[PDB]
Amino acid sequence: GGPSVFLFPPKPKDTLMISRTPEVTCVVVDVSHEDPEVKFNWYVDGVEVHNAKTKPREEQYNSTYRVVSVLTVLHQDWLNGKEYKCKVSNKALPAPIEKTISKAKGQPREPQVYTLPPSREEMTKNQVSLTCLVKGFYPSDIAVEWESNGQPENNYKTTPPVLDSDGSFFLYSKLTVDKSRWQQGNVFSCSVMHEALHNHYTQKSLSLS
Amino acid sequence: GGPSVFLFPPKPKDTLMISRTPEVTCVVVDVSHEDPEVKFNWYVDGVEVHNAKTKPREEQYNSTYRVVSVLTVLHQDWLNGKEYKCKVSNKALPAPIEKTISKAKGQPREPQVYTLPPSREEMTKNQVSLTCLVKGFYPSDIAVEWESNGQPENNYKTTPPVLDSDGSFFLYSKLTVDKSRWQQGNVFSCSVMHEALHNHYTQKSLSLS
Ligand SMILES: *[C@@H]1O[C@H](CO[C@@H]2O[C@@H](C)[C@@H](O)[C@@H](O)[C@@H]2O)[C@@H](O[C@@H]2O[C@H](CO)[C@@H](O[C@@H]3O[C@H](CO[C@H]4O[C@H](CO)[C@@H](O)[C@H](O)[C@@H]4O[C@@H]4O[C@H](CO)[C@@H](O[C@@H]5O[C@H](CO)[C@H](O)[C@H](O)[C@H]5O)[C@H](O)[C@H]4NC(C)=O)[C@@H](O)[C@H](O[C@H]4O[C@H](CO)[C@@H](O)[C@H](O)[C@@H]4O[C@@H]4O[C@H](CO)[C@@H](O)[C@H](O)[C@H]4NC(C)=O)[C@@H]3O)[C@H](O)[C@H]2NC(C)=O)[C@H](O)[C@H]1NC(C)=O
Ligand SMILES: *[C@@H]1O[C@H](CO[C@@H]2O[C@@H](C)[C@@H](O)[C@@H](O)[C@@H]2O)[C@@H](O[C@@H]2O[C@H](CO)[C@@H](O[C@@H]3O[C@H](CO[C@H]4O[C@H](CO)[C@@H](O)[C@H](O)[C@@H]4O[C@@H]4O[C@H](CO)[C@@H](O)[C@H](O)[C@H]4NC(C)=O)[C@@H](O)[C@H](O[C@H]4O[C@H](CO)[C@@H](O)[C@H](O)[C@@H]4O[C@@H]4O[C@H](CO)[C@@H](O)[C@H](O)[C@H]4NC(C)=O)[C@@H]3O)[C@H](O)[C@H]2NC(C)=O)[C@H](O)[C@H]1NC(C)=O
Repeated sequence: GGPSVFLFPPKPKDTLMISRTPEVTCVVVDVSHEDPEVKFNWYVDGVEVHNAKTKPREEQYNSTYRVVSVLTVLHQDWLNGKEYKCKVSNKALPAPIEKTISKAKGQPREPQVYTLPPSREEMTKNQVSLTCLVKGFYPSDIAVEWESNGQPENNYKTTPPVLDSDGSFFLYSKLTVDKSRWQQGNVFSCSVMHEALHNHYTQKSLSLS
Repeated sequence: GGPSVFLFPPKPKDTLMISRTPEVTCVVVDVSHEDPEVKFNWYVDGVEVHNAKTKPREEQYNSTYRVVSVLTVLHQDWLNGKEYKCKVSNKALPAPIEKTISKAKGQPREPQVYTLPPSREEMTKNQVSLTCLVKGFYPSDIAVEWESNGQPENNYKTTPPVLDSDGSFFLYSKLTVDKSRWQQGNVFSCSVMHEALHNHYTQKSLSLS
């Protein structure tokens, strides 16, 4: 086992907002001292591209090198399902290692977003759970956040996406708030970003009624 | 190179029900045709034990073999946190490989179980989502099922456990039913099995209210 290669996608948010900078990152670890030269070749749908930004090798504490190449992707290319190939050549290798990444193949499907209030039986407790259910989406690349009054609500966790029986995905996000904030009629909102949403955004709010 | 070893815990349900048979599983992959024969030794807190069963092997489509030992464990041994060690010996591998596993450590904490009805917004669809929020539990080993009129309801998916900010875990389980069944006022219940519950079991009901 000479070097190993890991190829990382853009963050889901980066491909959905034109203001952001989506990237694919090709990382090569366990490059030896005896064969330290690394060459990257990058292909987009199998055609070679020359605009990647490759950093100089960095020696790790375990006396091997780590080398990183970063390819900027166009938002619409990623969303049109183009395939990104990183080919890594090194003299310790019997053959160059190739890795490919893309958005998961399939027709995109819009997330249905539903907000659910706390159970009345949780209403004895000091802190209470506000739920956002996001279902029927494809592919599973998605981002979820909570706000109240224009401001990020930081006490939330989101489940990974889960493959549903019809082939789409779902998840839940849980915001935890002090009981009293919920009593006071505060409006909380769950926001979702996904390629199949109009403007890649929807928001759903939830309040005591 | 040679074979490599992966050691797997019992299913949560199996350890919590005395009628069930919990098993620790030692899976050996990359076993070649040229070097075929694998030995297993098994240990429970260092004391060698002798109850253990090798499965008939599988030929993988990469032309390597997949060999499996299965050790039956006592429910209370697993729950009291005893260590299970799998020592794999293959004389075309530099030395014997040992792997060890046990229950996650720390004070078990009781799950809080809340059922949530479908969103008002969801009530215009043909199928609706019944939600069971299970939070505050430790360790993350748990089982969740659904029933109606003492009969299993099978069209559900449960998220993996998620680490909450207090070091406990939560998850959600989603049952999908025909809106018809829901509107007619059928009772549905979410069953939860976890070591910290009395009798390792609780159920919460959900009907049109
Ligand atoms: C020598 O040391 C080096 C360096 O390590 C460092 O130094 C040593 C001495 C120690 O101090 C050590 O602690 C230090 O870290 C060792 O190098 C490591 O080698 C291992 C393998 O041996 C690598 O393991 C893989 O890791 C992947 C995840 O890596 C990320 O997350 C970890 C922590 O969780 C980080 O440490 C990494 O840096 C990676 O972090 C990610 O980096 C991306 C690129 O920068 C980020 O994306 C970019 O981020 C920016 C902003 O941040 C933008 O957003 C960009 O647009 C964006 O692209 C990303 O944000 C960041 N994430 C996080 C969370 O930080 C694992 O994915 C991978 O698992 C796969 O492979 C396994 C087999 O190898 C397999 O078992 C797994 O199942 C998994 O398989 C994949 O599964 C999916 C399906 O689910 C499939 O899609 C894939 O096909 C499939 N892949 C397969 C089959 O290959 C590995 O575990 C490790 O990353 C690496 N470290 C570093 C730092 O590079 C080296 O091992 C040592 N050597 C020896 C001999 O000791
Ligand atoms: C030749 O073929 C075989 C088999 O081929 C495979 O299957 C067939 C049918 C085809 O579809 C193929 O396309 C497919 O490739 C290959 O053998 C595979 O080899 C890899 C390693 O190279 C193994 O990966 C490990 O997997 C375990 C988890 O595996 C479970 O889940 C899999 C589904 O995701 C499932 O396939 C497995 O069978 C297994 O399933 C469980 O099995 C038990 C008993 O049957 C059962 O009770 C469970 O219910 C069941 N569970 C589920 C969910 O299904 C994974 O844990 C390993 O990850 C660790 O190690 C990695 C390094 O390899 C590392 O990157 C990870 O981070 C992780 O590391 C650990 O992390 C923990 C926790 O964080 C930490 O404490 C530790 O420090 C750390 N430990 C270590 C040791 O590092 C790992 O990924 C495959 O299981 C295996 N496939 C099968 C079917 O057995 C073989 O590679 C091929 N060979 C060649 C040369 O090509």
